Amino acid sequence: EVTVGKFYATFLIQEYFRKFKKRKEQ
Amino acid sequence: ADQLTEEQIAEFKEAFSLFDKDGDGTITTKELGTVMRSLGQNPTEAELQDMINEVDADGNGTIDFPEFLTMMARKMKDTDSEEEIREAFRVFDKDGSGYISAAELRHVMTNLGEKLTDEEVDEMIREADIDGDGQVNYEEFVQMMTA
Ligand SMILES: [Ca+2]
Ligand SMILES: [Ca+2]
Ligand SMILES: [Ca+2]
Ligand code: NA
Ligand code: NA
Repeated sequence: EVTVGKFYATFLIQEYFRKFKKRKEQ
Repeated sequence: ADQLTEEQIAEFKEAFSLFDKDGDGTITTKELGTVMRSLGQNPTEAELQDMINEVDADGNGTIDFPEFLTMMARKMKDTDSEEEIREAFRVFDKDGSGYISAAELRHVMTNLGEKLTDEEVDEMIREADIDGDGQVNYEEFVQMMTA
């Protein structure tokens, strides 16, 4: 539970970076 | 209904490689510690080993990418968009205050988004901190993560 959540939160933040770069461009 | 594209696997590999900083295909306790420490945490060796143990399916003491992918794809399949944001906020809200300081979130972002520039992280924080009080509260985080 807790361990999985820590790894998955990293991915979710990296996903946010990807979307932010897309919105900044288009 | 929960297939993985090539791009999705590459995105999970980017998350894997955040921890596998030497690129040998395994995450060790030391590598996990390097990340957690960079976020200002101080896990013990036993705490690091227990974390590795939850994902290490074959018990050889490290996490490889098939183990990581198994855990990450299962988490994704089992958790909805609103739930995963909620849980991620609580990961970064270390003291359970309902806030992440702007300075803390900037440091988190610089360390988890290794190729981000300072200008980009600044823009992300300015967008996240809607009211500009220097704190990113829960609903501010939800709205930054859903945009
Ligand atoms: Ca490694
Ligand atoms: Ca293993
Ligand atoms: Ca705020
Ligand atoms: Na907090
Ligand atoms: Na960077």
